[PDB]
Amino acid sequence: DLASLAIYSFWIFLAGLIYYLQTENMREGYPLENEDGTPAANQGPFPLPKPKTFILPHGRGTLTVPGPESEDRPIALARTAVSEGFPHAPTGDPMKDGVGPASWVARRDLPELDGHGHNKIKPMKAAAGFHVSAGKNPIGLPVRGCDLEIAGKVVDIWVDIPEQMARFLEVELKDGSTRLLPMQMVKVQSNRVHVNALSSDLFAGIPTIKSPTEVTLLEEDKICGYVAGGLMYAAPKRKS
Amino acid sequence: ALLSFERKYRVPGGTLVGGNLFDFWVGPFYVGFFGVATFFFAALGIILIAWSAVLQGTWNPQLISVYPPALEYGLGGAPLAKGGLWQIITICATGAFVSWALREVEICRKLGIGYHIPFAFAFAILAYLTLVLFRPVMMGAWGYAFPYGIWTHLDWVSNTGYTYGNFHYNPAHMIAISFFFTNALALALHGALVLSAANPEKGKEMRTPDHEDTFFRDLVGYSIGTLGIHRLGLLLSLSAVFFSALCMIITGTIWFDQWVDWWQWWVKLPWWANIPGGING
Amino acid sequence: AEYQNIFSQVQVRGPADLGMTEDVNLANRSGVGPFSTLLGWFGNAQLGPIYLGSLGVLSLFSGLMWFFTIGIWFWYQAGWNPAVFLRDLFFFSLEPPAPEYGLSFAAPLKEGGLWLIASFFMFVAVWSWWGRTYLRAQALGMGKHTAWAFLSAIWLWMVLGFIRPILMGSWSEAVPYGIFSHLDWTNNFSLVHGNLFYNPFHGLSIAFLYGSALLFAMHGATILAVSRFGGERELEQIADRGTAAERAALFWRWTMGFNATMEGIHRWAIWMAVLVTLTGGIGILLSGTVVDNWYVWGQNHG
Ligand code: BCL
Ligand code: BCL
Ligand code: BCL
Ligand SMILES: CC[C@H]1c2cc3[nH]c4c(c3C)C(=O)[C@H](C(=O)OC)c4c3nc(cc4[nH]c(cc(n2)[C@@H]1C)c(C(C)=O)c4C)[C@@H](C)[C@@H]3CCC(=O)OC/C=C(\C)CCC[C@H](C)CCC[C@H](C)CCCC(C)C
Ligand SMILES: CC[C@H]1c2cc3[nH]c4c(c3C)C(=O)[C@H](C(=O)OC)c4c3nc(cc4[nH]c(cc(n2)[C@@H]1C)c(C(C)=O)c4C)[C@@H](C)[C@@H]3CCC(=O)OC/C=C(\C)CCC[C@H](C)CCC[C@H](C)CCCC(C)C
Ligand SMILES: COC(C)(C)C/C=C/C(C)=C/C=C/C(C)=C/C=C/C(C)=C/C=C\C=C(C)\C=C\C=C(/C)CC/C=C(\C)CCC=C(C)C
Ligand SMILES: COC1=C(OC)C(=O)C(C/C=C(/C)CCC=C(C)C)=C(C)C1=O
Ligand SMILES: CCCCCCCCCCCC[N+](C)(C)[O-]
Ligand SMILES: CCCCCCCCCCCC[N+](C)(C)[O-]
Ligand SMILES: CCCCCCCCCCCC[N+](C)(C)[O-]
Ligand SMILES: CCCCCCCCCCCC[N+](C)(C)[O-]
Ligand SMILES: CCCCCCCCCCCC[N+](C)(C)[O-]
Ligand SMILES: [Fe+3]
Repeated sequence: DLASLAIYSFWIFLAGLIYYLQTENMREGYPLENEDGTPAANQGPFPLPKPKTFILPHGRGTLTVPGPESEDRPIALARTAVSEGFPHAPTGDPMKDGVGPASWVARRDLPELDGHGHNKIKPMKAAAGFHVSAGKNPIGLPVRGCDLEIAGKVVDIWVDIPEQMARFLEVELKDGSTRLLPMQMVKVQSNRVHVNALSSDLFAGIPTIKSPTEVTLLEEDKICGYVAGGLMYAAPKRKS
Repeated sequence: ALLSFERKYRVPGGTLVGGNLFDFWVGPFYVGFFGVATFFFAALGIILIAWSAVLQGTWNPQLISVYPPALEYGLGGAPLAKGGLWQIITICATGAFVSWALREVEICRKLGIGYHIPFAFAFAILAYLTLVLFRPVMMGAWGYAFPYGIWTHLDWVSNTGYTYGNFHYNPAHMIAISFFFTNALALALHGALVLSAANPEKGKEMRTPDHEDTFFRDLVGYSIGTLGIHRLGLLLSLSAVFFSALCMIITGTIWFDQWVDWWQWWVKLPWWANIPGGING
Repeated sequence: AEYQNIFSQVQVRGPADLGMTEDVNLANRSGVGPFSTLLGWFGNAQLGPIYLGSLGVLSLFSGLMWFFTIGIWFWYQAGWNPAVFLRDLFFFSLEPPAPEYGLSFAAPLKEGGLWLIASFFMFVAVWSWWGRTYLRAQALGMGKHTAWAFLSAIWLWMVLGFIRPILMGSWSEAVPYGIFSHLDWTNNFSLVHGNLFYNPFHGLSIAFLYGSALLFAMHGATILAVSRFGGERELEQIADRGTAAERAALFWRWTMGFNATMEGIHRWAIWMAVLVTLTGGIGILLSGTVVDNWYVWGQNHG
């Protein structure tokens, strides 16, 4: 019976497809580790796939995966229990240390680049001739944190050139320096920009960028991780 | 037991109930209060199904079937062996699903991410509830709900549909179907596009998201963009289910005749109802 | 309440984006269409440019011909009366030749020949469109995943209108061009083969259709949830894993005990979707050629 054959064949094909898909999905984060960083004894029934290499544009190199994995940064956490499977308490200030929901990854300390090799993200002032085309222009608005205090004022928007979208608000603080706030973490209102994630005293602690007209993948990770971390860690000073 | 990058995220906090009491993992799985609730609901539910299987006198997975009360019980209880198990298993199911969603919320909070996922999942739960709860209640009996069995739930779909003629003519069903098909279309295209950029022709560099926009503009004159496509996939698949639930909650309540006759309202409009020729004159 | 990233709060625009050049013949690209503020609340504001070219023109002209062939036939059925046209729009139907003509091209225009002409134009419209999905990827130096995916949709289409009719020995088996009639054809197809619920390939096609919505709801929600870390910039997260891709993987590892990667989710995506119409086309192709009655087959598995 041909249909019997087809269905039986299909299920064999699907077992193979799922094996292929699961192993493809092990190109990052494996081998599994124990809480102390060493290889775990049980790696499960799926073995790592043969590595593959991505050629990165603009002379940025290649990436081969799976490859040796490491955090490449210190992790200020310690065990809270004598056996596996419990949480790890922050050893200092988890926002400053960048752990928990405040975590960042040691991504490349270069800016993401567009298909022409230009910086993907720029302050709008340096982006010819990008402008607000719809919605409330946030530039000039006071910025308020979850303590309902004013933290600073919006002085620009950083935009993704190739995708024509707003990515960050640049916010000037009381001392005259600025910080980037992710577009996804602000509520633009008629008279203010509101930030639920941070109280006003946490703005100064937002990670700074090194060059005032670009931002690197590493810097984006620190800023975003830090702002998101405020949901958990600023919660004492909020208040709605 | 941990992904190479995982430990920095396994901090305390984010739980909704119980403070630190259940704030831990078992292998990969987070627990939480709702992990315990899920296990309790699911376990009780699975035990009751096995008991239903005994009373039915079968262990075959293709035969086991747990039926809701016969229509005569209305919206009241039924002896265990005659609809009561169904009723308890349904409460367990519901408990399990809502517990799963709420565990997902605890996970979001620990990870500092948005709640989109448990929100999306709550659409699926709402659909299940439409069929086993909202619709049977509005119609006046549990027996209108589908039974829990692999082939018997399909008998229920077929029987329920053919109660109203060809169920294709349910207009809410037509919209739902359109969202399902379009969703699979968008899914294929999204998967294909990302992969085609990441895995370009032999020896070439990875394409960029600018190439992704370009390919789609070249192809059809438009590209929704990388944020937009993920907005879209979510909208399409939740819309599909919103309309699935709609299409059933209106069926047997506000509309209970043959769905194909619903369309007569349009043909019978005064200004053309009587002009001869075409199909309906 | 927190912002949810369903609709943008602020749109920005700059110079029309004319896209990447690579090996694309630029003479065949239009200029930019208008900018839709409406669209830009959800996705991109920009329309165009589009790529024209020879295959493009062929495909569009052919597709219009298919469309105009059916619509001409509909006007005829309407007796050329605009009010009857609109009244009866979903009832009209361009139907294939009767069984007696088998696979011949000998049927009269009004009784099947016109169905064949519309079908012919559809065939060249789709295939030349398929060719377009290959060629636009090629010109840009991209992989061929789009055209490989599209081919799975083509497969169910070809099975329905072309391959299954040929194997069954008549065009009468094919699908009619009409809103209501294509639905009646579908109900009928199932009734006449003993209920498609018993066709294991139909049931797989369902698992995959529902799986697509499950999966796109999962993935779309996951990306939006980590968009506050740039999660939707998926190609760069592939190249250089960020906290977005990690928080996303761990949401799922912690929920259900396994997870994907930034690249690999897109492979789960493409296969979950293409497997709908594959499985599907197989289940239909086997219907009537090898299996007359799925319920019966299911009683034997044979
Ligand atoms: C002969 C049968 C009739 C018919 C009768 C009906 C009937 C009756 C119904 C549909 C419904 C559906 N039909 Mg119909 N319909 C037919 C023809 C079709 C055709 C077609 C191509 O011909 C199509 C595409 C569809 C498509 C549609 C969908 C819009 C809809 C089903 C999806 C859904 O409800 O999801 C919603 C998703 C869920 C309900 C699942 C939720 C589950 C979640 C909460 C959890 C499960 C977890 C757990 C148990 C998993 C185990 C854990 C393990 C570890 C994995 N029908 C024919 C004409 N159709 C149904 C509908 O809209 O229902 C609302 C419906 O009731
Ligand atoms: C949605 C609208 C209709 C419906 C109409 C259809 C039709 C029509 C078909 C199915 C089919 C399926 N349906 Mg149904 N079915 C509905 C209600 C559901 C519900 C529920 C609401 O709780 C569940 C769990 C199922 C589950 C099932 C699977 C057995 C099968 C493949 C589904 C799938 O891949 O989904 C997509 C999701 C995934 C890919 C995730 C994987 C999860 C699946 C595999 C979970 C299976 C759980 C099952 C064995 C329950 C065991 C419970 C245990 C005690 C825990 N249906 C309602 C009543 N269903 C197909 C079949 O072949 O049936 C025989 C089929 O043709
Ligand atoms: C009474 C109805 C019967 C039944 C009869 C059928 C029949 C007949 C078929 C299906 C098929 C399917 N059924 Mg069923 N269906 C049943 C009940 C169900 C139920 C349910 C009860 O809940 C569900 C969910 C489904 C679900 C499904 C899908 C899984 C599947 C089609 C997938 C697809 O994406 O095709 C949609 C995608 C396509 C058609 C491919 C499109 C191809 C490309 C080339 C399009 C080109 C168009 C272009 C030219 C148009 C131009 C316009 C542009 C905008 C320019 N069926 C009942 C039992 N079902 C199909 C299948 O594969 O079955 C095995 C099928 O043939
Ligand atoms: C809303 C859009 C689509 C969608 C989205 C969606 N589903 C979701 C979620 C999302 C976003 C996830 O967060 C969640 C998930 O964790 O996925 C991996 C999930 C999920 N969707 C799932 C299944 C599923 N989703 C489905 C559909 C859909 N889900 C929609 C199409 C279907 C269909 C189409 O039939 C199924 C079968 C699970 C994989 C998962 C939720 C798992 C869960 O709740 O686990 C807790 C409960 C148990 C471990 C089992 C409980 C056992 C019961 C108490 C007894 C069984 C009773 C049951 C009623 C009997 C059914 C018998 C059948 C033969 C009918
Ligand atoms: C894998 C399974 C899913 C799938 C996959 C899929 N479909 C796809 C793709 C893939 C990956 C292709 O890349 C291809 C595509 O280009 O998508 C954008 C396609 C496609 N699937 C399409 C539709 C479609 N897919 C189907 C669904 C599915 N597709 C499955 C669910 C269905 C259903 C569910 O019935 C539909 C109807 C098209 C959008 C596209 C194929 C386009 C095509 O073949 O064109 C041929 C004909 C024309 C070019 C013109 C036709 C005539 C029009 C009626 C005229 C009106 C508009 C006209 C363009 C105006 C121009 C006027 C000018 C003169 C000014
Ligand atoms: C207002 O008036 C205007 C001018 C605007 C005209 C209006 C147009 C209208 C109202 C037309 C509407 C068209 C409709 C309703 C189309 C609907 C079609 C549907 C629902 C299609 C559904 C299924 C179609 C399938 C499965 C078709 C399969 C086709 C093939 C696989 C092609 C097979 C080719 C054949 C048989 C020819 C083979 C020839 C060779 C070369 C050997
Ligand atoms: C590969 O990802 C995808 C995009 O590519 C970047 C798209 O753009 C679209 C097209 C979506 C829409 C809203 C078309 C209708 C809008 C107009 C022009 C009126 C789909 C489906 C898609 O899957
Ligand atoms: C079609 C759905 C199938 C999904 C289940 C297959 C994957 C199971 C879990 C993979 C193992 C995770 N692990 C051990 C490698 O970490
Ligand atoms: C499926 C999406 C369909 C998109 C519609 C096509 C819009 C592109 C039109 C571009 C024409 C540019 N123009 C008018 C200046 O020549
Ligand atoms: C295919 C996408 C179509 C997009 C249409 C949706 C428009 C909704 C706009 C809502 C914006 C609300 N507002 C004023 C706060 O920006
Ligand atoms: C991308 C792979 C995901 C695989 C999902 C598999 C779902 C299994 C559903 C069983 C279908 C039953 N049957 C008899 C119709 O074949
Ligand atoms: C269809 C149900 C299958 C569920 C697939 C999920 C399996 C995850 C199991 C996690 C165990 C990992 N391990 C082996 C390292 O302990
Ligand atoms: Fe994606």
